[PDB]
Amino acid sequence: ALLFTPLELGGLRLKNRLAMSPMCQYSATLEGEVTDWHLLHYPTRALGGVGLILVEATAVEPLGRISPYDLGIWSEDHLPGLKELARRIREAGAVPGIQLAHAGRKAGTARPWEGGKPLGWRVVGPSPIPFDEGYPVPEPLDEAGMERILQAFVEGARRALRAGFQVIELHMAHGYLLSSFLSPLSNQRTDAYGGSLENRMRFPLQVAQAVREVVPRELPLFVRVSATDWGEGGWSLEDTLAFARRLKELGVDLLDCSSGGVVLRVRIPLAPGFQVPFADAVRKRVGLRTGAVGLITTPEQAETLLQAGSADLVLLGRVLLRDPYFPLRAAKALGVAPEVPPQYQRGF
Amino acid sequence: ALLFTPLELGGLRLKNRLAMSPMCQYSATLEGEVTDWHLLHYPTRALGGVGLILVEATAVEPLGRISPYDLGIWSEDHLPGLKELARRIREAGAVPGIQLAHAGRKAGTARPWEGGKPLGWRVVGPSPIPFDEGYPVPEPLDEAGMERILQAFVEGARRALRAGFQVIELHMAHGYLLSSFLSPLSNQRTDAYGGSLENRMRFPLQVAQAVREVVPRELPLFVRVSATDWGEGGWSLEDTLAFARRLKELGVDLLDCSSGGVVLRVRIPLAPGFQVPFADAVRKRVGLRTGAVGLITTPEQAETLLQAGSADLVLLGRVLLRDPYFPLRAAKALGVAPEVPPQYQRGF
Ligand SMILES: Cc1cc2nc3c(=O)[nH]c(=O)nc-3n(C[C@H](O)[C@H](O)[C@H](O)COP(=O)(O)O)c2cc1C
Ligand SMILES: Cc1cc2nc3c(=O)[nH]c(=O)nc-3n(C[C@H](O)[C@H](O)[C@H](O)COP(=O)(O)O)c2cc1C
Ligand SMILES: O=Cc1ccc(O)cc1
Ligand SMILES: O=Cc1ccc(O)cc1
Repeated sequence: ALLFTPLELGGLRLKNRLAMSPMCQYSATLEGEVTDWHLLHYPTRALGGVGLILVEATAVEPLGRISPYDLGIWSEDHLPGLKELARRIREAGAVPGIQLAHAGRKAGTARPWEGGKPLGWRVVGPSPIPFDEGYPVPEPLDEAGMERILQAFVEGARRALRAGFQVIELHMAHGYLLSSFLSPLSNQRTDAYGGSLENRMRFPLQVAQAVREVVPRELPLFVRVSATDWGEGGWSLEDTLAFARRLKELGVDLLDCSSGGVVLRVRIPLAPGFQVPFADAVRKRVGLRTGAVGLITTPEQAETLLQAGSADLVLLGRVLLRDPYFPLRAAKALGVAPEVPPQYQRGF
Repeated sequence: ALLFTPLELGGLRLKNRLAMSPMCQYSATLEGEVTDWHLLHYPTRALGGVGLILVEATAVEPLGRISPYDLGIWSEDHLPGLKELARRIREAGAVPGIQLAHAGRKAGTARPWEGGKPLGWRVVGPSPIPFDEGYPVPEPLDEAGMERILQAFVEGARRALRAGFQVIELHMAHGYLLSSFLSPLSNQRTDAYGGSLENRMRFPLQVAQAVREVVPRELPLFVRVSATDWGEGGWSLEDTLAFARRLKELGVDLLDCSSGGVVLRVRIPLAPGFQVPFADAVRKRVGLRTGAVGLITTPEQAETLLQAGSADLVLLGRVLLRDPYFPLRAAKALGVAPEVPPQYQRGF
């Protein structure tokens, strides 16, 4: 089974092709600290059998947070907690990765279960266009503000490596900051950072290159993207192919192919594996390795898309929230001897 | 659905009828201390939705351990650990229970995944018959040793309450000490503690009375029994009914109905629900509350044995090792809304 054949990326080898997708837990302290919630939540899935865990979106500056309880990585005082987190993940069998994030014009909303309303922070973005009815109007970054954010990703990456994380993902998807620079739905700038495809890719590619610089080649660098925003006149799969080419030229290791999030009022044809065609096109047409994500819930489904050459890595989100030992069941269903803790062998 | 209706036990409410059955982890320190393993293993199932967790067999004296790495409760220094386990379990949503134990003539074996061989301890028993070939001949207890063992159970019961457990279960099943006193297969005593059914019940019922005395009446005392030994001439269902009657008279609140274990070479008719008939017989003929356990893996199975009045409580073992969030899924299966952690809401 390809699902449980090791994968080479950078200079490391994942034990299998299943990854835990980044998933915001809104359970950090107001200072962005790791809490007991993360220390239970993540190593459970590591024991569960994924080769890699990508820790949820972690804000590279305070105003880059989604909620006031996001993980943050903007301070060296985040190190002890992040270190302990990576350590407990590796102890339970998985490679610890982390997604570095900046929430752009969508910064500052309550936790989903606290209503999730905007908190009205002073949020930044490409253009002064609110995300939707009732969001604050983003402040448009100038070149100085972009350099400061770019430097926060760089130090965030340095900090993640020092914490012992081995895979870094840059969040350039879902209408957060770097996503919103790519899409012409959110980015209507008339300077050298909007209009043309190159102008819109500029800042995101600068971040990728600046982070590639401080992440040694043996350590894989992912970039997650919305391969389409699903809007008319929006960012399309073809734009994604152009972007992947540039990323591949910068030495980026894998493109984690998501979609949507840039604006709210589009129709998104949800179905199992609906974003798989995006991982498949990039992979086959650009030669950049891809991660597939979106309604992947079945071992046979994961296997099949790998057998098809659609992706190199299968990322799982919601199924690992409800079924955190999924990957041990998966192995068994694909005729593979699952990696069970000896304490649990009588159960499998 | 009855599976998800509260169960009232004296002063105590279990929010549902699912309980995690006791399952030795063999992952304590040599001194019987709770470790990081228990702190991860147990709260996981608690978040998984179960109303009661019974912590694995916890030896009341060192010689009463199965392995060198069982939990123990023979010392005041066991309390910080035990107290933190219960606390984490409670915090994740379950009532914390604990199984108090003495391995008796099956005491002192290596961890299963290290060959499970006898270790040469001075194990005790009602009579000098070794468990099986390879196994030591136990020392028959005298009146001094029975009284010491009794007081260990009482003080273990007191310590457990101090650590914040609310359900106490006395392990009198599976060929361990109290169970071996019941069965004439292993109890061939010729004093007031062997021979007749009255004599064999004698030490076990002393232990129960004595523990009953120190557990506040608002808190449930459980006893687990092998309802048969599957052995010719052995302890039968009939015997269990007699014993059950006596326990009910004592103020025992529930019989947790297991079977077998007394000797190695017996034919046990394994099947889904195979021990359900014993929980059913005791409940309906004795009027004593029961817990069903044994190859229960399905929500519809769990609901049904309850609808039939077969048991009051459903205990899950192995299915919770490989599927820790079974109870959340069992809810949706039975048309009830899962009690999901809000971090997990979008996954359900
Ligand atoms: C509660 C929740 C939190 C999420 N947090 C993030 C985030 O941290 N970063 C990100 O790129 N995607 C995030 N996502 C998207 C998932 O990582 C995943 O791409 C998406 O849910 C589709 O995959 P799935 O169907 O397996 O869940 C989140 C989704 C959910 C359900
Ligand atoms: C690894 C393991 C450890 C167990 N430890 C105990 C023990 O602590 N005390 C006990 O009474 N039963 C113990 N059991 C038996 C279970 O608690 C349960 O009664 C039995 O496995 C049948 O239930 P199940 O089919 O749901 O697993 C253990 C079983 C296993 C698999
Ligand atoms: O919690 C929802 C969420 C979705 C996508 C993200 O990138 C981050 C958060
Ligand atoms: O480890 C297996 C085990 C089974 C039943 C018990 O009662 C105790 C331990």
